[PDB]
Amino acid sequence: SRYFDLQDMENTTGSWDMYGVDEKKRYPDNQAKFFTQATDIISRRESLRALVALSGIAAIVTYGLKAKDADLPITKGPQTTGENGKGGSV
Amino acid sequence: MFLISWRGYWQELIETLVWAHEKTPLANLVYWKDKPVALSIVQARLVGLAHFSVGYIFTYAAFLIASTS
Amino acid sequence: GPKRGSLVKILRPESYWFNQVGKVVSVDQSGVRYPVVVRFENQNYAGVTTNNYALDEVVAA
Amino acid sequence: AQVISPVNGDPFVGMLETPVTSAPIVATYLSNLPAYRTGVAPVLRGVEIGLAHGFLLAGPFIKLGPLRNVTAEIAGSLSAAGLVLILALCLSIYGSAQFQSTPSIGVKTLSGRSVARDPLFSADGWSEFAAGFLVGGEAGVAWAYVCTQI
Amino acid sequence: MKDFTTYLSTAPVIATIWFTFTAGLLIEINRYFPDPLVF
Amino acid sequence: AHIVKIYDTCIGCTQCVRACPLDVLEMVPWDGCKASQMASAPRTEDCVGCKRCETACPTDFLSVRVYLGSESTRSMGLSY
Amino acid sequence: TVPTLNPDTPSPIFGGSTGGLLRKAQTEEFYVITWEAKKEQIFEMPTGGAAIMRQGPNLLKFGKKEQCLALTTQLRNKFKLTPCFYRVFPDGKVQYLHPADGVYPEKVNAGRVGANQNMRRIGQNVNPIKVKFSGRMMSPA
Amino acid sequence: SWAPSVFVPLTGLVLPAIAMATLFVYIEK
Amino acid sequence: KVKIAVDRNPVETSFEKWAKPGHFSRTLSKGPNTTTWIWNLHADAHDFDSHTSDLEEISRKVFSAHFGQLGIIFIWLSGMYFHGARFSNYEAWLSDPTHIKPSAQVVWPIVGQEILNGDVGGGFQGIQITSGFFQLWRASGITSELQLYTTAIGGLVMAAAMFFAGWFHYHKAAPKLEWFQNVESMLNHHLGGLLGLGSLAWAGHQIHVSLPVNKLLDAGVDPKEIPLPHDLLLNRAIMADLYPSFAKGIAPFFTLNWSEYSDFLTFKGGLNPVTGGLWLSDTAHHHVAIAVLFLVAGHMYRTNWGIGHSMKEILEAHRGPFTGEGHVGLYEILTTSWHAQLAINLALFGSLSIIVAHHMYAMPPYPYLATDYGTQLSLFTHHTWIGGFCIVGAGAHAAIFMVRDYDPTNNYNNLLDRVIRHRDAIISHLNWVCIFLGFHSFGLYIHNDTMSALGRPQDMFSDTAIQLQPVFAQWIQNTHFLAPQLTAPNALAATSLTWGGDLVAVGGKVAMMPISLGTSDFMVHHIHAFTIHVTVLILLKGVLFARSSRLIPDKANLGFRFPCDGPGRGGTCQVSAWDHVFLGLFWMYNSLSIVIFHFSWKMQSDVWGTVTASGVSHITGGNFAQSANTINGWLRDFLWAQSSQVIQSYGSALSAYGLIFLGAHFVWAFSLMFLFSGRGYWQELIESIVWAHNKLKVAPAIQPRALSITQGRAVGVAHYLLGGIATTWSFFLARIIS
Ligand SMILES: CC1=C(C/C=C(\C)CCC[C@H](C)CCC[C@H](C)CCCC(C)C)C(=O)c2ccccc2C1=O
Ligand code: SF4
Ligand code: SF4
Repeated sequence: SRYFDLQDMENTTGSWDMYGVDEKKRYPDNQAKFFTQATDIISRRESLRALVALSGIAAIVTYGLKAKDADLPITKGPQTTGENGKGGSV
Repeated sequence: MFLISWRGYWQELIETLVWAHEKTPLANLVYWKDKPVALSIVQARLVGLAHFSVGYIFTYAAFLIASTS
Repeated sequence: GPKRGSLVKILRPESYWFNQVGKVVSVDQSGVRYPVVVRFENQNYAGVTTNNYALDEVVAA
Repeated sequence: AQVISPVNGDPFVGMLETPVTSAPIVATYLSNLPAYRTGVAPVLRGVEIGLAHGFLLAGPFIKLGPLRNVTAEIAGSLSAAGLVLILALCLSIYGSAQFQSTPSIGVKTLSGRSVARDPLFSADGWSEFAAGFLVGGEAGVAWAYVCTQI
Repeated sequence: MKDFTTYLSTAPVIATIWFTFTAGLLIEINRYFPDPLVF
Repeated sequence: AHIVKIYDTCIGCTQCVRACPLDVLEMVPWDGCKASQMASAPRTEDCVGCKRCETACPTDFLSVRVYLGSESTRSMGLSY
Repeated sequence: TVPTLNPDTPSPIFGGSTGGLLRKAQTEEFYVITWEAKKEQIFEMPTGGAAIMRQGPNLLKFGKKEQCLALTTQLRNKFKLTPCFYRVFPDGKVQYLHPADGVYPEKVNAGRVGANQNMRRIGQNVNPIKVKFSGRMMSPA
Repeated sequence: SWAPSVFVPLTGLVLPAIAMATLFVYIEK
Repeated sequence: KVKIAVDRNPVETSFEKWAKPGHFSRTLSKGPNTTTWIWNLHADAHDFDSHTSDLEEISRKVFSAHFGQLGIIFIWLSGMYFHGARFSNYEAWLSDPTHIKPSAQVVWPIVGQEILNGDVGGGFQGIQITSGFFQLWRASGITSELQLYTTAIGGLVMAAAMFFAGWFHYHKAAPKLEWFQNVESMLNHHLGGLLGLGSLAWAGHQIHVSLPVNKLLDAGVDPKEIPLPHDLLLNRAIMADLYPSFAKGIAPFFTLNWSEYSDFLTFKGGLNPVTGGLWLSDTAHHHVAIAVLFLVAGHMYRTNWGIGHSMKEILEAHRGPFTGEGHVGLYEILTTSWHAQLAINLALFGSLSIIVAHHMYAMPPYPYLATDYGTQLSLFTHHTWIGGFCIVGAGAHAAIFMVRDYDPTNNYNNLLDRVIRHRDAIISHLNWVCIFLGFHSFGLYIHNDTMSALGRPQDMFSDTAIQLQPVFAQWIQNTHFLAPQLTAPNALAATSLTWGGDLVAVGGKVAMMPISLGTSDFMVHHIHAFTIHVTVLILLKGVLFARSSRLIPDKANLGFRFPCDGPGRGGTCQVSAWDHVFLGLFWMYNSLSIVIFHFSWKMQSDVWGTVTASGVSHITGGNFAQSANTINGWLRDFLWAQSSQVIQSYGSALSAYGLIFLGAHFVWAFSLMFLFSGRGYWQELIESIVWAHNKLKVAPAIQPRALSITQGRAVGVAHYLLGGIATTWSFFLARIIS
């Protein structure tokens, strides 16, 4: 009934994995193979800063540059004649 | 806010938040590199002053221009 | 040192009573550096009416 | 008998084991989720988490958006595909800083024996998660607008 | 009443017995000489 | 960590050691003062800089000084 | 004279509080306090809560040395007892702290040479132009 | 509409996006 | 054995201690060295716990202090009556309520102040009052001034008696600790005598004086011509004539034939159509029931006979699984700590004063109350405030208990212990919920402002575009108007017209009408709930960690009231419980300020106004629902537009409100000097000034010192509140009167 042990250096402070059960794969034989092979080329961390950044800008610069009333009210532009100012201006 | 209320409140606020994070599951799996701390006194001093001045300037500017125009 | 109860000006510039008057309580006859124990009527910020000074940091006037 | 008790015996650890936290259930459900699993390689976890948020982000940007009163679901589609790719920057950049030399977790289980450390926290760890959050996210977004639209 | 008079000669009491005097004086003078911008 | 110094105007009344919350100061023998003792700061890596020590000093001017310096995990009062 | 041995002894009665240990105790330095309580009497938990002391040797677990010296001064003043206390590291090492030389720091003990002790009046410091072109401060001269 | 369709959203997002990214890594590491 | 215990002549009654300022503490008794002394002696004047450790002496001090308070309050009540008798329009007001403005203050003719005596009616020149006394007086059946004079003289005597009482029960016959601890007896006597016999005897006044005199006045007969209220007693022929059931006397009472008293003891509800106030008959029956309830309630607790509950028993009984030992130990605490009791009592009083404001808002209980918009706005704002303050005070003292009285060794308590053991979860969750609330309330207004600025009204949060309907509230309103039919059959109309229909109006003005609830109301309520949650965050954090935290474990030793513990630990500014109360006051002010603004705009836009050809013109034309959805709408449609009458109040009777308008801004801004700065600057300033004095041999002996950090904060918050509140005060009253 003593929580004070120098040899037991991990139980002491309370670094207990609260719900970290060490169970087997419940994940399927056919499906785990579908999604290992499919998500193995994008795996590497260096490739993400090359793909996600540059292809992500290519996602903004595509759906960003593609200019009419159909989708937004600015590329629509002014569809009426200019209004009169305060100092008799155009 | 930054001028009137000072550190001790905010740090203890943070003090409970930093416990709160560390025994929140799923979120547990994320931890900070840089320990979260309250801004200094001198920091609070500057940050108040800055907000105050910016607000001053911008408010007047909007008034000055909109009224004169 | 100065005679006990004599009115003495302080000449230590970093004192709260600098160029001010105090009375000598007792000058310790030993090898101590600040023997001249002075007591004043008015306190400092730190709620203290008394301090110790050296023989070159007093002048009986 | 007290419903609430000290943490796995120790009363001098910052926590209280309520029937909310520790119980017969909750300890079985949270382990069933992708992230908390210990024995699995770091590829399949990220996909099971990453996909899910692609559907939580998908519903939203359809019905509340600017083109809610009309391209309403095409509008909501790739916008859910976005918070995916930014999370991938956030999670790739989160990873870029932290891990320089070896892992760091509570090594043991509740039983207390020195179990092998997880790859959840490592140099090659968060990479495959950050990849899982991408391939899961981007693909997982597409199926909230192949089912609601197409 | 040595004690009672020392209290009446306390700071907050004197101030008040002084201010009702120099207030009245200025209200009084503004009555019989109303509205001055000279003298 | 913070710097803490004791100057020779110390009387050795011991209030600054007795006041500290983190045990930075101690009393040592000396030959300068009526009390035959002086204050010392051998543990400034544990110093927080809360300035109780200064508030406790009777000397004029104070014979303990705390110069707030480079800040470490202990000096920032962290338990997390 | 010898510093304290570091044995296993039972901590006093406590239902548990949220104020206690966290990630810092696991990957940084946590702190341990030791003393011999005579009877079972209650004490204020410095990280919040009521807690009953037990007879014989009692040890507590804290993550900051203030939480020791708040308690120790609460154990030393109230109950009139005398506790020792020292650090811990996460690889299994210990640092004996207090009382460092058996004697508590307020009353004098031989063999504790003076550190950071300037031997002049403070106004006999030099002006901070005379400490540029360095990595030095205004007091150390 | 040619120029400001490109340069506004790049200055709005793509400049702060990689700035907050590459300055974060400068801070922590 | 509950019994009368007293000490005989504990303190002599000469002026020996008057002449010695700061006698009460050994520290201050030594006299002043510095000017700080002066402040300290006023700061700690009533802080009896730090003076002495003896609970007896403290206990004797506290109520004698309360007899003094009650004396003062009587003298105050005496004041209003006398002026209402001597310097008022009331008789003129008792003859044409609609066309006379209530006034009970006259200015003297000097220094142009004469202009303040405004055209208030009845041939009288003066200041229009908004206290609501004139309606009280009509409700009490007061008909002539003489009566007001006599009530005034009585209050003065009562003031004398209370002052006597307070000297007595300290200097001749001071009760013993035992005494003060008779909680069961105190509770029983206060419930049954004070409240019970109070509302009973009042109900006597109402049934014998109020009800008859009111009917004759509402009939329209000249008040001078109305019979005097004692002749109603000795000639019941007049009472029989007014309500028939008096013929049968007190026989129906004893015989349980109470249904015959349905003449004057009703349950009709709604408003009296001729006066715009609740039926006095409903009120008489209300007080009659309430008296019985309280009377029987006051016989719960055990005293000098076996029968009755013991507080400690009920407390020790109530325990369960999650809490451990539960309520155990609480009795002993709440019989030994004044602070704890003060903490409880302030929370519930405060809550009470706010519910009083609302219930007085929704159910005007006095004649011609509803139609005196000045009075109604004044009373609701007032009572909403004092409540505000009292609630913050509850928090303050709770913390003071937590620091000074809590001792687990001597007076253990587990509920408290368990609360302490998980404080981190509580505060963290409150933090979360508050950020939530802040975003989803303020954020909505910012969103609206942005959409409105960007030309997108169809995307706004509003009845027109976005709908956020208060479905629950509408349900409850639905249930309230249909209740008189189904769930409360004997009730004729609704409790209030703001739920039901039937728009009742008096003198061409709207007394009350159904209040519509839309998106704008959805908004403001959630703002409130945000503000309250933040205030609770600050104050609860303050009380729970008053003793210790992760930063300062030994905070408990440092005190309740103290500035800091230095620049160490990174910096520890505002760690104390006091500082929490400090910041709590600002958020409270914030919350309460939006409530009363909510109230005023709501009332002028959706409720109040004039009644034309089968139709209604509101004061601000129902702009609320469309304007209060954006910050710009408050800025312009409320603040800017409404401030019109205050800003041009010059040259009129209302000019004092313009002066106070500016003065309150002054004092508000003036607070910021104290709040933004620190005494380090000020002390050095003072060094130079002191030089200047010494140079001319005019230095004071009492060494001039800058205020403490704490005093700087106190002065700051005080001037901040006073400025803010006084500005809103000058605003509303000039606005609503003009
Ligand atoms: C100005 C200022 C001061 C200095 C201001 C002081 C000391 C206020 C007190 C001044 C008054 C005028 C002194 C009271 C004098 C007596 C009433 C007697 C006067 C004699 C007759 C005229 C009645 C502080 O002490 C301070 C402290 C902390 C934060 C901010 C500030 C701050 O802003
Ligand atoms: S306080 Fe000043 S004097 Fe007393 S010991 Fe520490 S240093 Fe020497
Ligand atoms: S500063 Fe606070 S901690 Fe650092 S030494 Fe002086 S007292 Fe001990």
